[PDB]
Amino acid sequence: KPVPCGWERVVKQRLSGKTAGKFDVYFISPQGLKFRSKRSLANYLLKNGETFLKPEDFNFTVLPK
DNA sequence: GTCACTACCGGACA
DNA sequence: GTCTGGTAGTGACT
Repeated sequence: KPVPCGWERVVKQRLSGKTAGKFDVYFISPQGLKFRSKRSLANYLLKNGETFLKPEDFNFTVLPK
């Protein structure tokens, strides 16, 4: 839940230059897409935030041999 | 206006 | 992938 299923969140802290100490946070989607901002992720979620399930996504069988 | 702070995004790197 | 700086937006205010 806190990080949506299959997504990854990265937090990093800058160590040098004028912005030393500032944090950067970005997310990686289940497909490997990297979002460095809430704006860009929000825009993407408009059309691509839905996930769907089919019966074929669930394997009810045990293989032989 | 300044100031402090947040947020987005491009680009340098070899 | 790693790493940040420039720009812009918000809002309180001696």
